[PDB]
Amino acid sequence: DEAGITGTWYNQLGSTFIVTAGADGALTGTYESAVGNAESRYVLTGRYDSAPATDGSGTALGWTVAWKNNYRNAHSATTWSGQYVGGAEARINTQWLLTKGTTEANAWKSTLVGHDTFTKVK
Amino acid sequence: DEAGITGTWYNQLGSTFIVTAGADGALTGTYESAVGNAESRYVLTGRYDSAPATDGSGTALGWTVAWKNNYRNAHSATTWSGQYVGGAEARINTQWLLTKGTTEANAWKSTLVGHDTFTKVK
Amino acid sequence: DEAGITGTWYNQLGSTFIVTAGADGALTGTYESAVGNAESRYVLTGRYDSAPATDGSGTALGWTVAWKNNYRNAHSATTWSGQYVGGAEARINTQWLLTKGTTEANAWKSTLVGHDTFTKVK
Amino acid sequence: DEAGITGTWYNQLGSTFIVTAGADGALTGTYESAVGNAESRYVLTGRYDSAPATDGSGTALGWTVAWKNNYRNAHSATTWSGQYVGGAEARINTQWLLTKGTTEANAWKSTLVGHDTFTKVK
Repeated sequence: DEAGITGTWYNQLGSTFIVTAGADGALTGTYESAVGNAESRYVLTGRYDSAPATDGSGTALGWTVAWKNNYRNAHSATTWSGQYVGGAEARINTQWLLTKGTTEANAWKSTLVGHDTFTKVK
Repeated sequence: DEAGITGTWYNQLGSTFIVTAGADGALTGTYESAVGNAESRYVLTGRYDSAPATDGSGTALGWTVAWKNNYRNAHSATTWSGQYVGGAEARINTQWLLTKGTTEANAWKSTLVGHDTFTKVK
Repeated sequence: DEAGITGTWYNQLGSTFIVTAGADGALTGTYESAVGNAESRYVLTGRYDSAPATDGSGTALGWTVAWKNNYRNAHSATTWSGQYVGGAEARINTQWLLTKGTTEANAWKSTLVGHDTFTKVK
Repeated sequence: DEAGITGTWYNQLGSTFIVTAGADGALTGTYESAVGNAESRYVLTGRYDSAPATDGSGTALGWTVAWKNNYRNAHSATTWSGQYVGGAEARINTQWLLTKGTTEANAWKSTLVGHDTFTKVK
């Protein structure tokens, strides 16, 4: 699904996920969040299953953004874990974990959890 | 925390996380899981906050492993999201999401969640 | 939101959530899952914020089902954590954790995570 | 495990979980959090598997606290999902989801995720 995954994707929040899937299982690109302490593009890297099952199952993948770029630093990182589902209306369905750097006293509230669905349109 | 993070880490399960932190915020290395449908090393990539807060807060980071290598393919990917906490007994405290490729009918049970703590010894 | 929450709700999977919100913050009712190792209704109990903010924010709530009834026992429990959002198309948006009873060796894979959205129609 | 679960438990944060397990699978009691926007005791309710497997597996359970009592209202609810593990050093190992009531604009950051381990001492 190298060609299926490679390109520009948009989630329900209007964030933009620009990704290249490599033959070797690599994901590289940029992420622009429509929400939160973020502006412009941030580097992302990740991995995907480059030899998925042929039984109609989705293709497992994940990637990370650390929320530091030349404009801002939100001292946090989000990882999206999900699967790519091919077809006429292709989707990447994910769950994510956003961890902020905290003191030990505040570590219990370090991590947000959510879910993003990415499509090729929007 | 380039030097602080770079090296070999072990979690509570006895898994081995070998990572290089780049000056640019990159994480690269390999992961060997002591449990599950895995053998030998798997490629990982991720990101960390290369300019963390100086108020005693941890350093946010995350990384991904897709569970395909030359030995096995478990048609799944795990993302760890966490923070590095420096000091005499340095730790990387994480939460993770493991997504398996599934049919649409089974998508509701696609994702496991857990928590791993990594230390420099063990 | 006692009256707002009380009633029959359906999620994206076609599961049926029948709930009574008490004046005291209690949730009681039954859950019928359209998927998984389940049949018929299971007891649920939970809590909601009975004096929510008046700034347009949702109403926080949660509930638990242990997957044992007179028909089956799936040796597991799901907790839904979310908020009720009132209005013409009322919704309860949730994230959930499903823990299975496991041996210590398998504890790392004990917990599934997902997200369900409940509406008054469907 | 009615007798095994019933009693007073403490987590790693120093929070106090006082619970009665009913013959029917009910959990009732109070929770006092050592951290966050909380003081004194809050009502909890939940469910557990009252007929667990006899193969050495843990006992699945979950419970909810809405963070409103006579002292404070943090417009949020936490659900703990986990398993009870009996023996000389009994434990309840959990993962939790804390949802705050939010506006629709802030719904993406409504939910914290964490993990608490409860023991009979501490």
